[PDB]
Amino acid sequence: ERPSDLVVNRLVLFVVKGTATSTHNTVKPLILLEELGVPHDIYVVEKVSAPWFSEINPHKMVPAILDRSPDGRDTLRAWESTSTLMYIADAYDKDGTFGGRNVQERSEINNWLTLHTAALGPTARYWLYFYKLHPEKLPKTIEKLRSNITVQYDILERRLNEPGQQYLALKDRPTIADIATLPFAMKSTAELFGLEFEKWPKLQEWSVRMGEREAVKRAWQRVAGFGHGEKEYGMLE
Amino acid sequence: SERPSDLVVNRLVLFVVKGTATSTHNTVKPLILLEELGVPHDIYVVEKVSAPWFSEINPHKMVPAILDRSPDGRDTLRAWESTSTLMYIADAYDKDGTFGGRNVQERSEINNWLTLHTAALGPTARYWLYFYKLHPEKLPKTIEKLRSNITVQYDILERRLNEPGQQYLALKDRPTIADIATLPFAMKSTAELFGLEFEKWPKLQEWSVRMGEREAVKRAWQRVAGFGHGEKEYGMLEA
Repeated sequence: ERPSDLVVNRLVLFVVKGTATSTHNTVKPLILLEELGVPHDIYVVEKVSAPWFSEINPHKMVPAILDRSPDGRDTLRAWESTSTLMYIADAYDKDGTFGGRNVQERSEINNWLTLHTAALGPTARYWLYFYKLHPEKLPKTIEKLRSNITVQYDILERRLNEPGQQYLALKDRPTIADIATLPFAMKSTAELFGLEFEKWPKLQEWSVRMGEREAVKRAWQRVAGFGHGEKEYGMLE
Repeated sequence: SERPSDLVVNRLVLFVVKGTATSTHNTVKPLILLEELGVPHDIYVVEKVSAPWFSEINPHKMVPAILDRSPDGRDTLRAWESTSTLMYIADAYDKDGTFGGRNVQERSEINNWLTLHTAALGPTARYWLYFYKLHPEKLPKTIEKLRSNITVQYDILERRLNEPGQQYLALKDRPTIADIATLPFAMKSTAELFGLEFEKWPKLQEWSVRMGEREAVKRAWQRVAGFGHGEKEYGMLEA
């Protein structure tokens, strides 16, 4: 049931129409693609409920990836934003600049990547659901989720207060752990949650340091635009 | 913070708590992989996860956690979050990628199904359990929505295991860290806790039995239940 314009000649990143609250997961793989200069296409999904899309991601959410296998004879897929970061690092980051160069680096990268994937990420996702999408309003649930966000900010703040710890996983450079965390740990997102981001100064300084990277600027610029160009849905450009 | 005198890192040390019906569903995950690969390891039964010395290992103040020697033996490494403990054991000890994946194609699907548990199943189960038992007030509308999300997640796993020759979640041929991560939240006992009839997902049930029949899985479940009930209640157990 695949749309006619869906072809996989290179990495295809699946996104939706760009809004303030539709881009915080899709921007993650886009940042890493921009950091590594990976050739890729953008596919704007009209309906994530469409049967053809569930064959790619059974969880029926963006981001998702279709790409050629290393030998180029088969197609493979990545879904869940953390999984898209793990795939891009595996396939395209051969020097381990963002994925980690050894067991030691990867131990810490996986600690802070998994902490985001298991705690802040899902908590932020449930907060957004109950705050906007759920038919009924449940303030007690929304407040508890907001409370849990501040606990995760406290953990990140502690880490970034350790001597010479410029980034979450490694002291020297940002990794897929930092890319996964940034969209749910920046001033704009903090303000959406109704939090004063200045209460976590080292986390705020970290979010600014990440935001000054050219690949991060390019990612935020592009993700906002998807679906608002001459072509509303389907394969862009 | 000073570590307890009996905490030394001569090999992989897995941090657990005293074995109970409600304390083992995460700690069993790394233990299953350690048993599958025959990795040499010690067991440390943590009395108080609130202890400052333990927060220096895992800032999230939960088990499982790991301390281990670096490959070269110069440094001490750490792994925390159960999914991260599986990643670390696979990286350090699974040289043939028997559970970690042998190529980019295998690892793509392993990381999909692993992360589905880490990001969706695990947090949904944790929030259900929190609102059902731990939260001072009962919020049945929240609990019912989380229970609903569990059935959708069971539907996804069932769909995958209905695909021709798909015997395991990630790979057709063998179980991986994806299967190990998922098993405790997709088995009959857990389904009954959620108030669900597990027979509604027959291929998922068949998969849970297939995983449960593995010798390493049997050994893991026995050992996690026993920790802290031997000759030593807390601290480094004597293998």
